Formats: sequence, structure tokens, C-alpha cells
Amino acid sequence: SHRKYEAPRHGHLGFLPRKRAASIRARVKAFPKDDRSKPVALTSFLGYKAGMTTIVRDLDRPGSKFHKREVVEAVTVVDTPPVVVVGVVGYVETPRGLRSLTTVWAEHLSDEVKRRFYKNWYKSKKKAFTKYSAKYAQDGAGIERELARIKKYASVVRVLVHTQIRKTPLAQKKAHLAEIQLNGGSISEKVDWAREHFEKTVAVDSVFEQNEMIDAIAVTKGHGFEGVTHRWGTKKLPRKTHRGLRKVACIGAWHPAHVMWSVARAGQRGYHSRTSINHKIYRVGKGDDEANGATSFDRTKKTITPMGGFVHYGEIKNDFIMVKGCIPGNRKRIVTLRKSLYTNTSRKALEEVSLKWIDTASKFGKGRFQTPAEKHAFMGTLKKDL
Amino acid sequence: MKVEIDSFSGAKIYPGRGTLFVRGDSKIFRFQNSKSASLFKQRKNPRRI
Amino acid sequence: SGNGAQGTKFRISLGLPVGAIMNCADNSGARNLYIIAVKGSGSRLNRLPAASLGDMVMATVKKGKPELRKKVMPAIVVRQAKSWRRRDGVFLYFEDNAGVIANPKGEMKGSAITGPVGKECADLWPRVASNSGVVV
RNA sequence: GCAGUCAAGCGUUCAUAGCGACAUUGCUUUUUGAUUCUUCGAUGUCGGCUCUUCCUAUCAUACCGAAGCAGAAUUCGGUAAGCGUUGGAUUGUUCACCCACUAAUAGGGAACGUGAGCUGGGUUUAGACCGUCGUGAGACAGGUUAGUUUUACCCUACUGAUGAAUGUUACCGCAAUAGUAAUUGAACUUAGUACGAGAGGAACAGUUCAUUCGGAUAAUUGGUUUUUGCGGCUGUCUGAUCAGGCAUUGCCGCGAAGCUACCAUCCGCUGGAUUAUGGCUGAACGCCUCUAAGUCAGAAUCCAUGCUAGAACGCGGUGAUUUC
RNA sequence: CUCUUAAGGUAGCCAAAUGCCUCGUCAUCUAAUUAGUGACGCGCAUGAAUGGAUUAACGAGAUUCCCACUGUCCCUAUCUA
RNA sequence: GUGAACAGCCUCUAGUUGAUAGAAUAAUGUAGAUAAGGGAAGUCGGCAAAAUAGAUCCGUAACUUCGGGAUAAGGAUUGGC
Ligand SMILES: *C(=O)[C@H](Cc1ccccc1)NC(C)=O
Ligand SMILES: [Mg+2]
Ligand SMILES: [Mg+2]
Ligand SMILES: [Mg+2]
Ligand SMILES: [Mg+2]
Ligand SMILES: [Mg+2]
Ligand SMILES: [Mg+2]
Ligand SMILES: [Mg+2]
Ligand SMILES: [Mg+2]
Ligand SMILES: [Mg+2]
Ligand SMILES: [Mg+2]
Ligand SMILES: [Mg+2]
Ligand SMILES: [Mg+2]
Ligand SMILES: [Mg+2]
Ligand SMILES: [Mg+2]
Ligand SMILES: [Mg+2]
Ligand SMILES: [Mg+2]
Ligand SMILES: [Mg+2]
Ligand SMILES: [Mg+2]
Ligand SMILES: [Mg+2]
Ligand SMILES: [Mg+2]
Ligand SMILES: [Mg+2]
Ligand SMILES: [Mg+2]
Ligand SMILES: [Mg+2]
Ligand SMILES: [Mg+2]
Ligand SMILES: [Mg+2]
Ligand SMILES: [Mg+2]
Ligand SMILES: [Mg+2]
Ligand SMILES: [Mg+2]
Ligand SMILES: [Mg+2]
Ligand SMILES: [Mg+2]
Ligand SMILES: [Mg+2]
Ligand SMILES: [Mg+2]
Ligand SMILES: [Mg+2]
Ligand SMILES: [Mg+2]
Ligand SMILES: [Mg+2]
Ligand SMILES: [Mg+2]
Ligand SMILES: [Mg+2]
Ligand SMILES: [Mg+2]
Ligand SMILES: [Mg+2]
Ligand SMILES: [Mg+2]
Ligand SMILES: [Mg+2]
Ligand SMILES: [Mg+2]
Ligand SMILES: [Mg+2]
Ligand SMILES: [Mg+2]
Ligand SMILES: [Mg+2]
Ligand SMILES: [Mg+2]
Ligand SMILES: [Mg+2]
Ligand SMILES: [Mg+2]
Ligand SMILES: [Mg+2]
Ligand SMILES: [Mg+2]
Ligand SMILES: [Mg+2]
Ligand SMILES: [Mg+2]
Ligand SMILES: [Mg+2]
Ligand SMILES: [Mg+2]
Ligand SMILES: [Mg+2]
Ligand SMILES: [Mg+2]
Ligand SMILES: [Mg+2]
Ligand SMILES: [Mg+2]
Ligand SMILES: [Mg+2]
Ligand SMILES: [Mg+2]
Ligand SMILES: [Mg+2]
Ligand SMILES: [Mg+2]
Ligand SMILES: [Mg+2]
Ligand SMILES: [Mg+2]
Ligand SMILES: [Mg+2]
Ligand SMILES: [Mg+2]
Ligand SMILES: [Mg+2]
Ligand SMILES: [Mg+2]
Ligand SMILES: [Mg+2]
Ligand SMILES: [Mg+2]
Ligand SMILES: [Mg+2]
Ligand SMILES: [Mg+2]
Ligand SMILES: [Mg+2]
Ligand SMILES: [Mg+2]
Ligand SMILES: [Mg+2]
Ligand SMILES: [Mg+2]
Ligand SMILES: [Mg+2]
Ligand SMILES: [Mg+2]
Ligand SMILES: [Mg+2]
Ligand SMILES: [Mg+2]
Ligand SMILES: [Mg+2]
Ligand SMILES: [Mg+2]
Ligand SMILES: [Mg+2]
Ligand SMILES: [Mg+2]
Ligand SMILES: [Mg+2]
Ligand SMILES: [Mg+2]
Ligand SMILES: [Mg+2]
Ligand SMILES: [Mg+2]
Ligand SMILES: [Mg+2]
Ligand SMILES: [Mg+2]
Ligand SMILES: [Mg+2]
Ligand SMILES: [Mg+2]
Ligand SMILES: [Mg+2]
Ligand SMILES: [Mg+2]
Ligand SMILES: [Mg+2]
Ligand SMILES: [Mg+2]
Ligand SMILES: [Mg+2]
Ligand SMILES: [Mg+2]
Ligand SMILES: [Mg+2]
Ligand SMILES: [Mg+2]
Ligand SMILES: [Mg+2]
Ligand SMILES: [Mg+2]
Ligand SMILES: [Mg+2]
Ligand SMILES: [Mg+2]
Ligand SMILES: [Mg+2]
Ligand SMILES: [Mg+2]
Ligand SMILES: [Mg+2]
Ligand SMILES: [Mg+2]
Ligand SMILES: [Mg+2]
Ligand SMILES: [Mg+2]
Ligand SMILES: [Mg+2]
Ligand SMILES: [Mg+2]
Ligand SMILES: [Mg+2]
Ligand SMILES: [Mg+2]
Ligand SMILES: [Mg+2]
Ligand SMILES: [Mg+2]
Ligand SMILES: [Mg+2]
Ligand SMILES: [Mg+2]
Ligand SMILES: [Mg+2]
Ligand SMILES: [Mg+2]
Ligand SMILES: [Mg+2]
Ligand SMILES: [Mg+2]
Ligand SMILES: [Mg+2]
Ligand SMILES: [Mg+2]
Ligand SMILES: [Mg+2]
Ligand SMILES: [Mg+2]
Ligand SMILES: [Mg+2]
Ligand SMILES: [Mg+2]
Ligand SMILES: [Mg+2]
Ligand SMILES: [Mg+2]
Ligand SMILES: [Mg+2]
Ligand SMILES: [Mg+2]
Ligand SMILES: [Mg+2]
Repeated sequence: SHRKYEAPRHGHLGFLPRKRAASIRARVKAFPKDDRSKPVALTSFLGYKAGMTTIVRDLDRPGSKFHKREVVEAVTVVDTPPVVVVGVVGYVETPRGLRSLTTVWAEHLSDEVKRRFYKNWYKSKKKAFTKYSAKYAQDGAGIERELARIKKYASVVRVLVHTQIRKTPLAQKKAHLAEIQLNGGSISEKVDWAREHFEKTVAVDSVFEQNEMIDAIAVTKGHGFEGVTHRWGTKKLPRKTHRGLRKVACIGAWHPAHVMWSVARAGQRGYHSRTSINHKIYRVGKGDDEANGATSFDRTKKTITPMGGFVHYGEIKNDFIMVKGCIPGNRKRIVTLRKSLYTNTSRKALEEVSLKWIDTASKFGKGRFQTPAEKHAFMGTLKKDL
Repeated sequence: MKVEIDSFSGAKIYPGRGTLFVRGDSKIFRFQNSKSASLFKQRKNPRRI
Repeated sequence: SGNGAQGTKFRISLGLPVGAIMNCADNSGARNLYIIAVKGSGSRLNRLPAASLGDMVMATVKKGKPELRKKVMPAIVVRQAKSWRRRDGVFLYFEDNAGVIANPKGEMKGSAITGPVGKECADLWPRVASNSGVVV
């Protein structure tokens, strides 16, 4: 018999299976389209999510009801250290996909990615890339042989980079390695651009910019073995039900004599590699610049770091991308910011917004003061500081 | 950017935070957080807190 | 809203489902209004049609004049007392629930409103703001 | 129950816009019967709640074709199940009947879906009451009232979880295949314009938002308090004070952190190939024709862009590769 | 007026727990009521110690409505053993 | 001792400190709870739960067998010195 009242299905079948992923670094499933006329630049970037804040700005949307009126939005502050190039990877188009055949590393790698390659840095002899340094000891016949194949084959080129974790207040002290595909034209100049950038850092002053709809790829905050009501959003059973009310009722019919793959069943919620798209960048700040939170309307000397620092993270002493809306992933987690896959023109993109007030009140409690100089002026003298 | 004063205590209410409350005879009160809005509904005297 | 409303309304927090008894603040004689329907509600299973500020609801007069009782009539909510959110960041709410009597076309039945009406209702219905006192 | 065939007539005139008698050929079996094949060393039999999937005889949405289609509205039909189909009063009800929202609120199947999922209200017990029938015990698809809902730890299936063996170990990847989602409306403008004698009254493009669904997320707001964090209070106890014990977390106010909410916020992409249909050139048939060969534009369709997993026996690159 | 019986249901009451047709008809309660109550009744099959009708008080009895109140529900979320 | 009280809670005299334990705090449970707005729209049905609760003062209807209904309903006060 049919349903008495038909209802939409709880959940999304295009996100099954909901098992755990491989690593905490979410890999990039797709890079933007290669253009032959654009200059050679990076098309994705890796950062660390650090806290959120509420920002007052002006809505530059004509035809709306709050045009030229202050609105507030919630933004995220992803951390951005200097990121250095250590490797070049090529890929030849085969009839079974892509295939890497040459990966050329750098000469003097840092101790961050050397710690990545070992599971026990305290017992290891630290002998990684010691016989690889013998390649750089000769004239360079074996060095340019590996790059001449990239100048001939390997139509698409990806670049191994890693974040400088020692400029980041995390307690990990071990860098994350990832691939970034380059969509600049003249594919022979791809490996010629990254040969000069061996042990040379890459900032976000040329990768990203102001007023840009970008993508975000990260791993969902885990929640362990979660029950079926909070996982799928199932309507709860009444109070009178024996042996369970926070469950799902009967799974299916008699025929087929199995459990279908589309019913709501209990299992892992969290730790899912997701991809959220269309996020707007509001501010790209410098690390050495005093008063990163200074606004042209505000003109005061204060940074984006709250009073007492960020919740469970610390302080920002480096660059940062200040992007619109909630980004997937939790605090202290690696997150890959990606360029847009298409030219967005939908009247919410290409909007030249300008910030007005950047909040730096404490997120550890109820924020009553922005700067500690404002707290000393409002509260006055106390028993201490004498 | 406009900072209003608290109706109960007198602290600085920042744009983004704070809960406004309007009385039935159209008097507008602006509270800082869930503390002063709770002590207003219990008939507390701000000159005694 | 529906047909007859000038302009659109941004979504605020719903606080008045079907079965809520609000007040009636005008000189029409009705004392309370009983929500039986919401114009523009969703057709989802097991959702009570909920209302907010500025919504056009179908009401039945329970207390007041006997000529206004035992009949269906439209109503426009003027006070909600649920903490909604405006775009500028304030979380404001009234003291009680209230509404006015109206026709299906949108005109007012009374002549005055003895209480405050928020700007989400005063900008959506022009005849309410013409008879209201102070806004917000 | 549904769809035909023929055409006497209805439709002011006109059989076939929409219908269609008298006859007649079928399909479905979501009705009720017919039969007694399976089950009486037992398949737990009604209804609702809850949940997934499938069918089209399509209510709405997308694109079109006809009209006794001027516009608006409505009726008929095609490709189409991608997506949506409710809040309630009463009834134990399926059914039925109203109120009302909505773009619309369609018909169904899966052991008349689903009781080791629930409820048990009805009927299918033992108590009892009334009416009728019987001399009586008692009977009654007559009415009413109270009446135990048992077990998964097994195998499989499913949601998740590791994992031996491919010289070992570590890092970065490719991708077979499988799943796949976004849906729908209102307002402003176009426009009181097209149309019409008037009455009345659109549409594409553009813009602002909303309905439902999905994934995230805690800045703020709201909730939760075993931070028993601080303060207050009662009864009793340690002689008083201070500071505490106990009252199965004593009670009350506040309360970060964490969790969490369309009671909070953010986000949901783009091309190609087609069906219906409308045409191009062009025969069969010196003409005429969307067609027989070729070919163009085309739907919420299909496949990809994208997104989610990564074959634990699919694969590639690279680092290191032990001395008692 | 007529047939017939030993006598032909009287006083009351009623879609009541007793009414098949019935979800009776009317009025009220409700936006909407097969429910509840108040009435009408030629009442398949109401009725006088088979006890009829009405009753204050009483009830872990059956049913309907209203106020206060509440996650029971919209709509779930959190904490503790 | 508090209190109307051999109520509940707390201590003295007397008896015990026995009921398999350790480490974690996932789902689902059993038990005890709390929730903004609305207030039963859930459901066969206000089922379960919540609210009211002691004392003093004021006030208390229809109806009735005049005994009752009645703690009717509906309000106020309450601590320390
Ligand atoms: C009628 O079919 C039922 C069948 C039945 C037999 C035994 C137990 C339960 C149901 N019998 C009655 C008398 O109802
Ligand atoms: Mg159905
Ligand atoms: Mg229903
Ligand atoms: Mg891809
Ligand atoms: Mg790729
Ligand atoms: Mg090679
Ligand atoms: Mg280790
Ligand atoms: Mg630390
Ligand atoms: Mg956990
Ligand atoms: Mg939990
Ligand atoms: Mg959610
Ligand atoms: Mg039970
Ligand atoms: Mg459920
Ligand atoms: Mg399953
Ligand atoms: Mg905080
Ligand atoms: Mg709070
Ligand atoms: Mg608006
Ligand atoms: Mg009034
Ligand atoms: Mg329901
Ligand atoms: Mg049929
Ligand atoms: Mg004729
Ligand atoms: Mg004709
Ligand atoms: Mg014909
Ligand atoms: Mg024939
Ligand atoms: Mg026929
Ligand atoms: Mg046949
Ligand atoms: Mg049928
Ligand atoms: Mg037959
Ligand atoms: Mg048989
Ligand atoms: Mg059987
Ligand atoms: Mg069985
Ligand atoms: Mg049995
Ligand atoms: Mg059995
Ligand atoms: Mg004609
Ligand atoms: Mg016409
Ligand atoms: Mg019209
Ligand atoms: Mg299909
Ligand atoms: Mg489907
Ligand atoms: Mg839909
Ligand atoms: Mg209905
Ligand atoms: Mg219902
Ligand atoms: Mg019902
Ligand atoms: Mg209609
Ligand atoms: Mg069976
Ligand atoms: Mg059948
Ligand atoms: Mg069945
Ligand atoms: Mg079963
Ligand atoms: Mg059972
Ligand atoms: Mg039963
Ligand atoms: Mg029963
Ligand atoms: Mg029996
Ligand atoms: Mg019996
Ligand atoms: Mg019987
Ligand atoms: Mg009866
Ligand atoms: Mg019974
Ligand atoms: Mg009993
Ligand atoms: Mg079990
Ligand atoms: Mg067993
Ligand atoms: Mg098993
Ligand atoms: Mg398994
Ligand atoms: Mg070996
Ligand atoms: Mg106009
Ligand atoms: Mg005309
Ligand atoms: Mg997100
Ligand atoms: Mg609180
Ligand atoms: Mg508490
Ligand atoms: Mg304390
Ligand atoms: Mg106190
Ligand atoms: Mg004391
Ligand atoms: Mg002292
Ligand atoms: Mg003791
Ligand atoms: Mg306790
Ligand atoms: Mg909190
Ligand atoms: Mg929690
Ligand atoms: Mg929202
Ligand atoms: Mg949502
Ligand atoms: Mg949106
Ligand atoms: Mg794309
Ligand atoms: Mg194609
Ligand atoms: Mg083509
Ligand atoms: Mg067609
Ligand atoms: Mg031609
Ligand atoms: Mg010819
Ligand atoms: Mg064609
Ligand atoms: Mg052809
Ligand atoms: Mg031909
Ligand atoms: Mg052509
Ligand atoms: Mg689509
Ligand atoms: Mg992908
Ligand atoms: Mg997508
Ligand atoms: Mg593999
Ligand atoms: Mg294989
Ligand atoms: Mg395996
Ligand atoms: Mg292979
Ligand atoms: Mg290998
Ligand atoms: Mg390998
Ligand atoms: Mg008589
Ligand atoms: Mg007599
Ligand atoms: Mg007599
Ligand atoms: Mg009778
Ligand atoms: Mg009856
Ligand atoms: Mg009827
Ligand atoms: Mg009446
Ligand atoms: Mg009722
Ligand atoms: Mg009735
Ligand atoms: Mg009666
Ligand atoms: Mg009869
Ligand atoms: Mg009798
Ligand atoms: Mg007698
Ligand atoms: Mg009783
Ligand atoms: Mg007794
Ligand atoms: Mg616990
Ligand atoms: Mg005692
Ligand atoms: Mg005790
Ligand atoms: Mg024991
Ligand atoms: Mg233990
Ligand atoms: Mg629990
Ligand atoms: Mg509540
Ligand atoms: Mg609130
Ligand atoms: Mg409340
Ligand atoms: Mg109430
Ligand atoms: Mg109900
Ligand atoms: Mg009620
Ligand atoms: Mg009942
Ligand atoms: Mg029911
Ligand atoms: Mg019922
Ligand atoms: Mg019952
Ligand atoms: Mg009740
Ligand atoms: Mg029950
Ligand atoms: Mg109870
Ligand atoms: Mg309470
Ligand atoms: Mg009282
Ligand atoms: Mg009484
Ligand atoms: Mg005193």
C-alpha cells in the first residue's frame, strides 16, 4: 500500500557513503580550467581556520530595502603563513586518466616536511633526501634531464608546497604537503616558473584578491558514532513507544527481503571531506603590518586578534584571508581555499564591498570591550597597577 | 558604527551584540546580554545592583 | 503576505503557529484573535503554519463584539514578542502578541492603533502605518 | 475501474472544438465475487503513527500541440515520475463530509507494504448492562463498558569499523565503478501596455525576496548547567565565629567552555546530446510534403561539468631501505 | 366505520447504554464536529418492584466543553546516574 | 531539632560500611530533569508530565432530602531582628 501522506526524503543520496575519509587534509577533486593567455599563478591554497567574528559593513545592493544601510555578517579568519615551494609534479594524459612520471624535489628542504615523512622523528636517523642531494652535487646533467621531460611531456603541472608551521601557533609543528595545479599558459614555462621558486615563498597577495568569490574544501568536524535522529533529521517516535523513541521505525516492505541503502541508519556523523563554494573574500591582511583590524572609517590601531586571543587557537602574527560566511571544518584544521571554477556574474558577485567596523572583542565570554586601552579608560584605575 | 548605552546597567552596546526590548507603551530598552535582560524581568533596581 | 501586499518581506523568526491567541489593538471592538491559517505557508508534512510580523493570517474573534464572532476574517500581525533578527544585528521583540482586523484586499477596518508597530509591518502594509502611532 | 472502434444526434448554423446514444473489441485487477491450489504439530488478522522504494491511468511544475483560444481564465492532447502533493473539527475507522492554506493539493503497488518498530481505539475470549428472540440454558454484521502485546547475543542484509597477504615502510596522486538535488512561488518593473466596443487584463528579459529540501557552522541571539564557577536561602550537624557536612546532582538567580536550533547564520555550479513539437532542403508521386537519405532549433529529460566514496586482489611517481 | 384478542402499552421517558434505516430533522457549542447537550418523534424491538420517571450527596466508573497549566505537538536540543 | 505530627530531612545511643570490580563517557536505553515563541493544533482519549498545594484573613453560586454543596470558585499576607 502507498503512503498515507507523502513526505520528502530525509537526507541526500549524493553524499553517500558517510564513512570516514583518508586524512584530515581534504584533497582537491577538481581544479579550474587552464587558460593559455593568463600569467602563471597558483589556483588553490592551504590555510588554517582560526575563529569567527561579526563585521559591520555597508550593503552595496541597489533595488533592495537595506541599500546604503549597515548590515552585519559572520566571517571566518583562516590563518595564512608564508608557503614555500619544494616540488614539481607532472601528469601525462593517458586513456586511463592521468599518470605522474616525474616528481622533482628541491635541494635543501626544511625540517618540517622531513618530520612529515617519518612517524618517529625522535628515533629516525634524519637521513631523508641524503642520497637525493647527490643529484645536486654533479654538474646538473641528471637534474635537467628530469625537467626536460616536463618541458616535453606532462601537459598539466602540479606543484608540491607546504605551509611554514613554525610561524603558526599550533602545537603540531609538522607541515602538510599538497598539490596545486597551475593554470598559466605556455606549459613549457610552467616548470621554468617553479624552478626559480625552489625554496622561495609564495604569499596570497597574488593568488587571491579583494572582492572575489572563492571555493573552500575541508573536512567536517567529527562527532563520533551518532544516532539516527540527529544524523538524518528523522521525525521522532512518540512517548508511548516501547524500547526506543529516538529511532527510526520500520525499514521497508516485505519485498525486497533486505534493507535498502536509502533508509536512515545510525552510524558515523562527522569527519567528511566537503566542498563549499561561492564565498566572498572581504580582507587580505599583511602579517608585518600593525593594526590589521584597522578600517578606513575606524582609523584606530587594533589587530584582528581578540582580547585574550582566539578560542583554542591563539594569536595571528601572519597573513589571513577574511572570507564571507561559515567555512566547513573546525578550528586548528588545515583547509584548502580554491579559486572559482567559473566566471560568476549573478549580482551578488563582483560587488565592490568595503568594511566599516571590525570586531575584536573577546570570544571567550561576553565581549564588552574591543581594545584593552578602551577597558582601562572606561573602568578606570583599580586596586592593581599601582 | 553607533554604540548605544545599556538601559539597565550602562555598558557600551556594540553593533552586532545586544538584545533590544520594547515595552507595551512603546518605550525602547537596549540590553547588553542575557544578564541584564534577565534581571530586568525579575524587577531588580539598577541603583541597588 | 500574498496578493495585495506592496513589496517583499525578509524572513524573520516565526513565533505564531495555528492556534495562537493574540490581542487586538484598535477601535474595532474585538479583544483577541485566534489564528486558524497563514497566507503563504508551506505544504510540508507535520508543520504547523507559523506566522510572524507583517504576515497576513486568517483570524476568528473569540472575545469582543458578537457581530465579529463566529466568522472567518483576515488579520495582519503587528506585534510578535518572539526574538527575531534584523540584518543590522539587533534582536528585538515586543511584550505581547497583537494584530489588526483587515479585509482580503488590504484596507484597515479600524481607525487607530493604540500600540507600537514594527517597521517590518509598517513598510509592507501602507494602511497600517497610516493609522499607527510611533514605529518600532 | 480505465481506454477504444463505428457515427444516429447535441453543440444558433457544423457528426468528430468539446461530447456522443444504440451496438461492439479490449486492458487492468487498487473493488467485490467465483474457486479451494498452498498453509489448521499456527505466516501474529483492522486502523493510525513512522520509513524507504517503485508504477503512470499526470493534480501541480518544465517545454509544446488543438479549441465554438481576442486578452484573462478554462477545456482536450503529447514527451514526461526529475520534483512537489498539506494544517485541522468529528468518526476506532479505510472510506466519507466540511473549514482553510497552497502552484496544486492526483490515483496506486510492495504477503489488502510495515506489531521480536509502536499504539490497541475497533472487532476476535472470560465480567457486566439494555433491546429483541427462546419455556429454558442461551443467541444476536444490535448497541455500550472494562480487558497481560513475549525473546535477537545467531546467520544474512544494511549503517558504520578495522584488517593478514602483493620486499618492508612513508608521502603525494590517478581513477574504473557506485551514488548524485535542488524545488517552487510572490512582489517591483515591463504595464494598466499587448488584446478588447467596453468590462477586464498578460508574457519574455532585468531586479528584490520567499516556499520546501540538503550540506555546513557557533561570530552573535536563544536553549541546556556537574565548571556544582560564584552568590543567596531553608532544615540539621561540627560549642560560637570562620569554613563546611548531609537532604540519592537540596532549592533559587546568574553562568562561560562544549553541544545545539529555518528559536541562529552561510552556501547550493555549468556545458553538450535528445523526446514531444515546430521547420529547412527534398523525393517517393514532373506537383505537393519535417523524411524515406541528410539536417536545424529544442523539456524540470539523459549524459557530462561539479560534488561524495576509492576496486580493501585497479594503477603510477617519489623518499628511506638495518651490519653482531 | 370495520376486523380481532384474555387484554390490546396507561402515567412517564426517548436516536437515551435500548433507533435497523440515521452520520435522523431543528437549535446551540466550533472557522469546520458521525462527538456533547437541549427538543420533536407512528419508538425495526421505550415503559411501570422484568420496576417507570426524577434526584441532593458520593465515585481509582463512561463521555463533552471551558479556564489555569505544561515538549504531548510545531521541533527538537542538552545535562546527570 | 524543624514541624500539627511515631510525615519528610538531619544528628546521638545500638548495628553495619555487605550487594563482582577497574578504566573510558559512542549510539540506543532505564531513572531523574530542564527548555525560547505558541499552548494539545499531538493523540482513540489532556495518556504521561507540568501547574495549584501549608497557615492566617476576607469572600464563597446553582441546587438540595436544609444535613450539605464548601478547602466551592476567586484575592491578600508570610523572612530576619
Ligand atoms: C476469528 O477469526 C477469531 C480467530 C482467532 C482464533 C484464536 C485466537 C484469536 C483469533 N476468533 C474469534 C472468536 O474472534
Ligand atoms: Mg501517495
Ligand atoms: Mg495526518
Ligand atoms: Mg572531476
Ligand atoms: Mg583531478
Ligand atoms: Mg620514471
Ligand atoms: Mg610516534
Ligand atoms: Mg597549547
Ligand atoms: Mg563525542
Ligand atoms: Mg549526544
Ligand atoms: Mg542541521
Ligand atoms: Mg507500552
Ligand atoms: Mg524517527
Ligand atoms: Mg539501509
Ligand atoms: Mg563565545
Ligand atoms: Mg545564554
Ligand atoms: Mg526586502
Ligand atoms: Mg483592545
Ligand atoms: Mg500528522
Ligand atoms: Mg484501474
Ligand atoms: Mg443541427
Ligand atoms: Mg464543424
Ligand atoms: Mg470517429
Ligand atoms: Mg466493433
Ligand atoms: Mg462501451
Ligand atoms: Mg485478460
Ligand atoms: Mg477500484
Ligand atoms: Mg468469474
Ligand atoms: Mg483458500
Ligand atoms: Mg496469516
Ligand atoms: Mg513472521
Ligand atoms: Mg499466537
Ligand atoms: Mg511464528
Ligand atoms: Mg467554428
Ligand atoms: Mg475567446
Ligand atoms: Mg479572469
Ligand atoms: Mg523512472
Ligand atoms: Mg524519484
Ligand atoms: Mg518539489
Ligand atoms: Mg485533508
Ligand atoms: Mg490529527
Ligand atoms: Mg482525527
Ligand atoms: Mg484550487
Ligand atoms: Mg500475511
Ligand atoms: Mg491487492
Ligand atoms: Mg497488512
Ligand atoms: Mg514485522
Ligand atoms: Mg508483538
Ligand atoms: Mg486488541
Ligand atoms: Mg481495546
Ligand atoms: Mg476464542
Ligand atoms: Mg466480554
Ligand atoms: Mg454482542
Ligand atoms: Mg448511542
Ligand atoms: Mg471496549
Ligand atoms: Mg480499569
Ligand atoms: Mg533489539
Ligand atoms: Mg539468539
Ligand atoms: Mg544478527
Ligand atoms: Mg558489513
Ligand atoms: Mg616474505
Ligand atoms: Mg501595473
Ligand atoms: Mg469583444
Ligand atoms: Mg557550510
Ligand atoms: Mg538561562
Ligand atoms: Mg541551574
Ligand atoms: Mg553555593
Ligand atoms: Mg534566595
Ligand atoms: Mg541558619
Ligand atoms: Mg565574628
Ligand atoms: Mg553524617
Ligand atoms: Mg535530587
Ligand atoms: Mg552556551
Ligand atoms: Mg552534548
Ligand atoms: Mg535562516
Ligand atoms: Mg536549514
Ligand atoms: Mg538562497
Ligand atoms: Mg562547472
Ligand atoms: Mg554529450
Ligand atoms: Mg546536433
Ligand atoms: Mg508535441
Ligand atoms: Mg519546403
Ligand atoms: Mg501522382
Ligand atoms: Mg523531426
Ligand atoms: Mg531522417
Ligand atoms: Mg516516405
Ligand atoms: Mg536544416
Ligand atoms: Mg535539474
Ligand atoms: Mg568530484
Ligand atoms: Mg554542487
Ligand atoms: Mg585503493
Ligand atoms: Mg578489480
Ligand atoms: Mg575488506
Ligand atoms: Mg588499473
Ligand atoms: Mg608504489
Ligand atoms: Mg601504491
Ligand atoms: Mg404512549
Ligand atoms: Mg390502561
Ligand atoms: Mg393512567
Ligand atoms: Mg426513541
Ligand atoms: Mg448516541
Ligand atoms: Mg452529513
Ligand atoms: Mg447559533
Ligand atoms: Mg471534540
Ligand atoms: Mg450530533
Ligand atoms: Mg439528546
Ligand atoms: Mg422503519
Ligand atoms: Mg424494559
Ligand atoms: Mg405491574
Ligand atoms: Mg466521575
Ligand atoms: Mg468505594
Ligand atoms: Mg551519562
Ligand atoms: Mg520525626
Ligand atoms: Mg534517607
Ligand atoms: Mg546483584
Ligand atoms: Mg563499573
Ligand atoms: Mg542519553
Ligand atoms: Mg517551551
Ligand atoms: Mg526569546
Ligand atoms: Mg514561556
Ligand atoms: Mg494559554
Ligand atoms: Mg485534536
Ligand atoms: Mg482548546
Ligand atoms: Mg474514546
Ligand atoms: Mg484521534
Ligand atoms: Mg477522534
Ligand atoms: Mg480509554
Ligand atoms: Mg482538559
Ligand atoms: Mg495512552
Ligand atoms: Mg495523569
Ligand atoms: Mg515549568
Ligand atoms: Mg487559588
Ligand atoms: Mg461542584
Ligand atoms: Mg514583616
